[PDB]
Amino acid sequence: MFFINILTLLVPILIAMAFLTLVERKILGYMQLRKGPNIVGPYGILQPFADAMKLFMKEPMRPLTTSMSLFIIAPTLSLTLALSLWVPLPMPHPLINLNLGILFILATSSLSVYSILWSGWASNSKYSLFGALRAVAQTISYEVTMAIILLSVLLMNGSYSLQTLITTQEHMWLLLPAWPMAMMWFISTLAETNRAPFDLTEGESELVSGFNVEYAAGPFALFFMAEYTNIILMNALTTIIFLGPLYYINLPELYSTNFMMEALLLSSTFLWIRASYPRFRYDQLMHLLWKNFLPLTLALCMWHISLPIFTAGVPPYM
Amino acid sequence: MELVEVLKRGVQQVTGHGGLRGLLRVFFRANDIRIGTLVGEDKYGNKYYEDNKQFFGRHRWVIYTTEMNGKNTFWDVDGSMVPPEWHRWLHCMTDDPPTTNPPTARKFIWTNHKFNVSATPEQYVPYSTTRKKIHEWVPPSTPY
Amino acid sequence: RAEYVVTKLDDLINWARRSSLWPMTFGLACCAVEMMHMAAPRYDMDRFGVVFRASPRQADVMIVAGTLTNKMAPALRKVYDQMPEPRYVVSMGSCANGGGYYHYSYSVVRGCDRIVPVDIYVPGCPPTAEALLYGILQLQRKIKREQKLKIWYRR
Amino acid sequence: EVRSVFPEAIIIRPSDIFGREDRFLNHFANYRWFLAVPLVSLGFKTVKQPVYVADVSKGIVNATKDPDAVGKTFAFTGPNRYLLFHLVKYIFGMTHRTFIPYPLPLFVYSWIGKLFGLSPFEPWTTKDKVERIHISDVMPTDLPGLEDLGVQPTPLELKSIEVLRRHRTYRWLSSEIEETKPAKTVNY
Amino acid sequence: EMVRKCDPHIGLLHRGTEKLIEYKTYLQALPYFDRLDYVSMMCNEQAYSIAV
Amino acid sequence: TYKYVNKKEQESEVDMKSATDNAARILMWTELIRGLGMTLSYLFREPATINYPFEKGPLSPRFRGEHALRRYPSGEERCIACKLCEAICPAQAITIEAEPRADGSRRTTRYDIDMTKCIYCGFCQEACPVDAIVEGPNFEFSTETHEELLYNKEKLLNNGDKWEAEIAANIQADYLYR
Amino acid sequence: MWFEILPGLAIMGVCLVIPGVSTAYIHKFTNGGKEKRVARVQYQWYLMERDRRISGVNRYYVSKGLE
Amino acid sequence: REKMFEFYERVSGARMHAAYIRPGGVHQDLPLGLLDDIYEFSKNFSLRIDEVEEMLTNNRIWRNRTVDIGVVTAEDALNYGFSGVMLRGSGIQWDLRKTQPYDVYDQVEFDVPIGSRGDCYDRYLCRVEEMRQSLRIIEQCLNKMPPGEIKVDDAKVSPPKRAEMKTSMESLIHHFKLYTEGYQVPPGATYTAIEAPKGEFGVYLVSDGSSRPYRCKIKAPGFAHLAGLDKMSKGHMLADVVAIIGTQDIVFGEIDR
Amino acid sequence: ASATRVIQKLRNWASGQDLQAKLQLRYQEIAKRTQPPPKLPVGPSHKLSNNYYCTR
Amino acid sequence: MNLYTVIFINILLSLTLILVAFWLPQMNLYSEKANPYECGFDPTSSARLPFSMKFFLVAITFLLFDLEIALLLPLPWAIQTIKTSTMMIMAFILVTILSLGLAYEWTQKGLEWTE
Ligand SMILES: CCCCCCCCCCCCCCCCCC(=O)OC[C@H](COP(=O)(O)OCCN)OC(=O)CCCCCCCCCCCCCCCCC
Ligand SMILES: CCCCCCCCCCCCCCCCCC(=O)OC[C@H](COP(=O)(O)OCCN)OC(=O)CCCCCCCCCCCCCCCCC
Ligand code: SF4
Ligand code: SF4
Ligand code: SF4
Repeated sequence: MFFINILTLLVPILIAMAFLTLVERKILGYMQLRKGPNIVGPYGILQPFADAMKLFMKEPMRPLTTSMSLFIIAPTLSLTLALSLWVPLPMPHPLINLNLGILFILATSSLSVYSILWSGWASNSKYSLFGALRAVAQTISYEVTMAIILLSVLLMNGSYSLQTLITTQEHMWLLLPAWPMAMMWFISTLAETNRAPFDLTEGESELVSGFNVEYAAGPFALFFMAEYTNIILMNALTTIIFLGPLYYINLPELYSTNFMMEALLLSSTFLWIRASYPRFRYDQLMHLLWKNFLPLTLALCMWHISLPIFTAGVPPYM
Repeated sequence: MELVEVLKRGVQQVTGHGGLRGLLRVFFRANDIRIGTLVGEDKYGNKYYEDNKQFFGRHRWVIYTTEMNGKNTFWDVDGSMVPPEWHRWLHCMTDDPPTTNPPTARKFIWTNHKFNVSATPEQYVPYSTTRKKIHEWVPPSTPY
Repeated sequence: RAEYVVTKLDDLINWARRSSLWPMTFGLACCAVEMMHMAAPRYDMDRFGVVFRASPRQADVMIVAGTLTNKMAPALRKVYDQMPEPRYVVSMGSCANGGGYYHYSYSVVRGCDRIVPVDIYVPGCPPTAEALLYGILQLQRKIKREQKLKIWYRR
Repeated sequence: EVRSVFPEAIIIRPSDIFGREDRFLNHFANYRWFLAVPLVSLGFKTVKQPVYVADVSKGIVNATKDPDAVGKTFAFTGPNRYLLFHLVKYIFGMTHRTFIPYPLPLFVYSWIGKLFGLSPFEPWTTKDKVERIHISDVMPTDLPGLEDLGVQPTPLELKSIEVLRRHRTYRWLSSEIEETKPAKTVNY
Repeated sequence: EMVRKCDPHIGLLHRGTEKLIEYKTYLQALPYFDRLDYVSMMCNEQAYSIAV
Repeated sequence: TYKYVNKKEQESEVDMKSATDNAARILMWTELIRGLGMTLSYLFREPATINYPFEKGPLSPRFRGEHALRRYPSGEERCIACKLCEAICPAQAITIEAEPRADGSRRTTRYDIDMTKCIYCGFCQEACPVDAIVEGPNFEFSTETHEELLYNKEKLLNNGDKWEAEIAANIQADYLYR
Repeated sequence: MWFEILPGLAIMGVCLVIPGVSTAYIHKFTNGGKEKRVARVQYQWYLMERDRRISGVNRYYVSKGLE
Repeated sequence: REKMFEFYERVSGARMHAAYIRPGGVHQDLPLGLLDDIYEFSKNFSLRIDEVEEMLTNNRIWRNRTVDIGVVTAEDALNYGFSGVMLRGSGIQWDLRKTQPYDVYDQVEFDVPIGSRGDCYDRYLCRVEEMRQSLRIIEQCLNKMPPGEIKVDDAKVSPPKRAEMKTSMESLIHHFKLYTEGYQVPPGATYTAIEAPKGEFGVYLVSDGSSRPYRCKIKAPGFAHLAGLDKMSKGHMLADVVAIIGTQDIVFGEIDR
Repeated sequence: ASATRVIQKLRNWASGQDLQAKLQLRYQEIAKRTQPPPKLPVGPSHKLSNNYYCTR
Repeated sequence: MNLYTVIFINILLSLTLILVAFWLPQMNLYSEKANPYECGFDPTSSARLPFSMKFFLVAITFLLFDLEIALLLPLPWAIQTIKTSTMMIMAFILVTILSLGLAYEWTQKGLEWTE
């Protein structure tokens, strides 16, 4: 009876992601005063199946100058991980509870890089070597902060188990104690998950389809299946770490129901961004995030250390 | 009110195209349900509704029909339809349709308008309409 | 029955290729301006499942707008020979069909069709953005009426 | 059944042809997907003079214009009557992957084709595609050929890059047929 | 990624509309000038319609 | 008259009220929020798109598209083989070899446009002293092949035997402007 | 108008409730109407492996009524 | 923008390549319902800039992505020959409508937006703001338009009315010569430098007594700006060299000719 | 027209100015179609006298 | 064991989805679409030459801080010590010397993209 839970855990995120490809084309459209898909289905509800079923019929390019082993393993490694990050993600009671259920996220969040490096390094091309290198200085930029913005929140929580925050948020959202953290977290949910106003890695206009250009349809979808699957995690965490919905344990479907209402906004909030702001030129993003967020991070990292000991607010290790 | 006047104004769209078999047809075939004043119904089935309250692109729309000149236009819908008296109207060149300002017939103009013959038979193939401009010789059937 | 299953698969295989066809970020001349006005909020490509992806490996159709010079020609078939091969082509303009102006100049190919094979031809000097849109709706049925699994059964 | 129907017909009898997207060099080239090449009798006892496509095509196109060839049979064979073991060693030296034989009789190597012949698609081998390779044995006797039709045929020594440059790996993707030890040709 | 020296090879769209005006009268060459700046059409016509 | 666009820098000894005004632009990056609300102002608008084959956008009577050879109200092909419509056609597209019709009249045996030529410029319908060659309001005549764009004379009379109800209205609407 | 977006959301919106509400009803079915009874420490594992040994091998049951 | 192609298609026939402005003045007059629509277009376009000029002229990103890019100095632009906007964006007050007004621009009041510190954002503002001062001129060109004629009143340079060449002879002859041969300009040579939005669009005609010309030659503003892509791309990297090209108003038709 | 007066205020606010008066979706204010026919003015020099081309 | 039941799946969900991408497209791989891209031309150099980065110094300061981040991570448990005055101080001492180490580099032009 466990496989029937994975089956109801991976189908309802690959079937959701698919309709984020749609929703990322309509919401962007109506801002551009242009209807998105309307035709293949009633209101574009049936476009990703075309897009999906279209891509698994075209020739997966095996380029002549490449490394065909790492060529095939990166999309295997991208769709694996970002799909595999939903395992401990606690809608109230998770599939797999973990003490260190968030270091599981950080570490596996970092292996989503090597799907972008091994790909563009394998694929012999200048416009993909860059996109590989464009992630190197990107991970170097935020990964100092996806820990401390994530530590100092979990410092006035106790264990790293994501399940504890449902009890930490039993009467209040952590957005109010830490909106500074939640700001920089939002942008650090936006560098990781390279989909962004600052994309810099799949740059259509500079590095055309960077880390992704020698890849044709078959392997190509496994990044879109992974990138738009990862957009929903790093908003699903904000709906756990900062925006705390209602537990009230006799209707646990109230958590999951309010968990919906906010995750779609934070998944629909990213959509205003791409339709609103350009990129950071790849030297600002590391001058914007070692200079402006990194000191401001260490400060609040220090403040939340002297927040409980100043007062009493010590998280318990249950 | 107000919040429901949309609903009360968006419900007759559904219940204004006959019933289900009509509403289900216009939707997947044209992808918009809107009530407008009919002014057309050409030969071979083109309805040509109208609504001046919508903006300048959507106040004149055609609703094609099936059973064109043996082609089954229920999904394969063209714009090389719309014959040469509503083209002047649907494309907003003029202000009145060909019912109250109809054209002049000239006893050569076609009656059965054909769509864009693309790759079927009944398409176009060039000539050299020139009368051959040279004449070689006539050998006789008389040896010597 | 087998043929009826294959006709519907071959009708169902094409629904994806014809709806979600991803044209390619081409350019080269005035004609390309109308493609932008076909990306515009009047005649939306995206409503037809049509999306600009600027790489051929991600592409499903080339739209050739503009004079295909002799210097650009290697870069046009180096690009057509970089897609997978359900690849389609569309020749916007009279500079790309025959070289309308510049048919007799020396640095202009007298047709996109000299070099890449083509499924459809859109005329017009600047064909109206509602005249490529008639073409990439016509290319969208020119391979509704392709029978690639039928002619496998009877073979 | 053509001569008895349409006499005064040209009949070209070409050898086994090679070219880009062929079924001859790109056949032996793709044996590398397995452990090695199972070719019969260690390749010997199979003499082959292949011919390039354009040599055949330029031969046809000139046969439809001469006053000659009003019934003359032909044979488009080409020079450099190679031997198969050295014909394949040339390929796998050109395609720098590797080469080790794995000889067999027709007892099994004609049955493996019946396993791959159970493919609804374009098969990789057949009962008979194995046997053309091994019937392939001939000496030119009297027939007219190319050189009395318009073409001066092309050796395999020269136009083999174009058809095997794909089958190589990076670290051999540029290797200059200056390199690679041309094959041993047998006259007999 | 920093740029030390660029070398544009503009010329991939040359057609030769300084040599075709030579064989076409002043009205028969007017619409060539729309093509030069295909974004600002009338401003070219407005130029060629003054030099004449 | 000239106007400075980026010239305001003058250190006015910025008071502490004008600092937070700047120090809350930063640390809440609010100038961008004024952009997010700006795109939120448009999803709630009516998207200007139009269902193309059912809603074909607006044109005007002078929209020049597919050529056609008009015809007098009593048959009689309106062309008279002048050749001042290829003497002006800048794309060098028209070849109209003619003869006496065997009525003694004067008409074409040949007429041609290579529509892969034909810049669609209007010089031929404004030069024609008889209003024979026009340039109709078609813009849906794309073709799967190159040969279907070599309109000679039979594809181009009967074309004019098609749109004449739709041409003359536009010609009647414009013979005062030309 | 913009209301054409809701299908893409409210079908995505009947797609992320399942892995939350299915994760509990699948636990209760397996765990005997109780919750999964997670064990972070070595004590909560001892109570299980005790309660596993006061019954049939499944541990979501017997209590008082015995002695 | 398509709302303005309908101000060609409603004037000429073609949306984009409208052969409308000929040596013989203009081919064809306006229809009765045109200026009444530019007014309904021009009153509102000024807000659409504000709906974009808001979105860009106050960000960080746009203001940290274009600023200090392309700092091509004043006296080097002229040595390079920009002459259009890549020099007034650096403070050189220069324009061929206040200095060399060719058509009716004498009696047209407007401002020439100038910017100091020319760095791909200061000329952006000079480019967003001459959209305004041109929108200011529509307010004039719509209000004052004398009820006169539309082409040159000289039937050997501008062909006659399509109905005047069916009563009268001479009008039919000149029609039969204008649209076969031409009108035999005299020999000479000129340089009409015009401020297209890119800049000094030039035409070096060289005439002979024939009806054909003898070597036109076209000055592409962009054939000089694209050569400035070498020094402006000094210190700047791949991600903002991509912005320099858009801050030259590049079109590869005028240049590649 | 498709506003229902509760989104006008949102739409006017989130942008920060009034745009129900300065919208870009043309309804009826435009010049219509089928204008009445004109009578263009003959220019100068059509005056039958004192118009020798040698002077002009 | 319960996680191996989750994650061997996702390899197969990826591995089963890739075999049905190479063996169900009907390909035609010959020569010129396999060769690399560079926007419609034959690439000049060999795609595998020294890149010569410019953020080389920041990559190391990260390489040092990923330790320092790791060296912070036991704070949620350290507060559950009985002292909570050396944990107080020594947490200030670690974060402070970092910012001192970060501010020195910030002034000596470390994170500035040599050019
Ligand atoms: C295409 C290439 C793919 C190869 C790379 C795949 C990467 C997979 C993602 C990486 C995983 C991140 C690191 C996981 C570490 C374990 C997380 C953890 O700390 O919790 C483990 C948990 C016990 O921890 P805890 O719960 O805190 O203890 C209290 C009891 N509740 O419970 C456990 O004890 C379970 C710990 C073991 C789980 C490890 C999963 C390994 C999966 C197999 C990987 C190899 C693939 C198989 C071979 C296929 C060929 C490629
Ligand atoms: C009571 C005593 C104790 C109290 C102790 C606490 C003291 C108060 C602490 C105050 C903290 C203030 C807030 C801290 C975060 C601010 C971060 C910041 O300063 O960003 C600055 C940065 C600009 O940096 P700079 O390079 O200098 O650019 C200007 C150059 N002229 O700005 C940027 O570049 C960022 C731009 C990125 C924009 C991306 C768009 C984001 C989209 C928003 C999503 C909206 C929803 C929000 C969701 C939140 C998550 C729940
Ligand atoms: S056909 Fe006309 S619009 Fe198209 S590129 Fe040529 S000149 Fe420009
Ligand atoms: S100008 Fe008119 S009448 Fe004369 S040949 Fe041309 S089309 Fe015929
Ligand atoms: S419209 Fe212009 S280019 Fe086309 S045929 Fe007529 S004169 Fe020639």
